[PDB]
Amino acid sequence: MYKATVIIKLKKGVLNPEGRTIQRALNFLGFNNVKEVQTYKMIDIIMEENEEKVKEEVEEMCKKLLANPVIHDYEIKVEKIE
Amino acid sequence: MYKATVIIKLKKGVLNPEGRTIQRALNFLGFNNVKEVQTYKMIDIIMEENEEKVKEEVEEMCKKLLANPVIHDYEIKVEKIE
Amino acid sequence: MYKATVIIKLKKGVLNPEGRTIQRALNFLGFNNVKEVQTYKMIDIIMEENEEKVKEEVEEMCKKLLANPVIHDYEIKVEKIE
Amino acid sequence: MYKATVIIKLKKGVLNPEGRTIQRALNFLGFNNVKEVQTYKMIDIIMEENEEKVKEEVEEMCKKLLANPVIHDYEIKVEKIE
Repeated sequence: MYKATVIIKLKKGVLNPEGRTIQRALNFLGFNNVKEVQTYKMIDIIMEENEEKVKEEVEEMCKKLLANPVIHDYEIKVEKIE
Repeated sequence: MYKATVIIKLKKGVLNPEGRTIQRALNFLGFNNVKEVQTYKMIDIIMEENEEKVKEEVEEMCKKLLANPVIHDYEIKVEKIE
Repeated sequence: MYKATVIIKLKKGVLNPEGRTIQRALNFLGFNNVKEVQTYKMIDIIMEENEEKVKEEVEEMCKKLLANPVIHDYEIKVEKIE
Repeated sequence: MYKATVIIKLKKGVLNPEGRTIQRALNFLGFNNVKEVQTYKMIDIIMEENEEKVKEEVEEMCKKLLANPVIHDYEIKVEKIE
C-alpha cells in the first residue's frame, strides 16, 4: 500500500484568479501582511510493486486524465504506507 | 518573510464527490490498483514577527474567511523563508 | 440526445468562503457597487427516452455520485437537443 | 439592484480533466447513456444605472480579476431585480 500525492497547479507564468482574489480579499479585511497567495489542488491517491513503479503509474494517470499539460503543471510524491 | 501553507478539506466523515469521482474514473480507465482518492485545496500564503505569530494570524484568516468550520477542516504550516 | 444541466451549491444557510472572498476582493479593487456574490458549479451532461426520464436518471447520478446531500443542494434542467 | 451572472469556462478547445473525469466515473457506475460532460463555474454578482452599464462593469471585474483570458472564456448575463 502506497500513498501517492499529486499537486496540480497552473502552468508557471499563468496568472491565477483564485490566488489574486484571495490576496485582495485578505488585504481588504486588514491582513496587509499578506503579500502573495497561490493555490493548488492536492490529490491523495491510495493504491497497491515499489514507489518508483507507483510514480510511473500515477504519472500515466496524470498524463491521460488528472491533468492537462497545456494549462497544468503537476508533481508526484509517493510514500509507502508502513 | 514567511510561507504559510493552508490545507483545507471537508470535515472528517463527510463524503467527497470529487474524491469518489476521481477514483471511479481512474478504475474505469484501467488503474484498478487505485483503491481510494481524496482531495484538498492547498493555499500558500506568502507574508510578513515569528512563525508562531504568523500561524496565529493565518488562523484568524481561516476563522473569518478562508474556511467554514461547519463544512471544513483545515491545518496550517508556517515556514520562514530563508 | 438531451442536455441535462446540473447546478450544485452549498446547502441553503451555509456560508461560502468563495463567495465571500470574491465579494471582498471585488470591493477591494473599487467595485463598491458589488453587494453580494454567490458561486455554483455547473455540470452539463450530454446524454441519450424523454426529458422526465432523463431527469430521473441524472437525479440518480446526483444521488449516488455528483452531490452530497449533507453539504449540497442541487437542481436539474433537461433540454432535448433538437 | 441587478443580478449579474458570470459563466466561466476553459478556452474553447482546451480539454477539461474535470469533465472527462465525471464522464468516465459516470459510465463506470453504469450510466452508459452519458455521452459527454462539461463543467463551468457560475458566479452570481448582486450589485447596484441600467443593465448595459452593469454588464460593462462586471466586464471589467472579469478583465482584471475574475477570469484569465489566456485560459478562460466567460459570458455575462445581467437581469434587473424587480
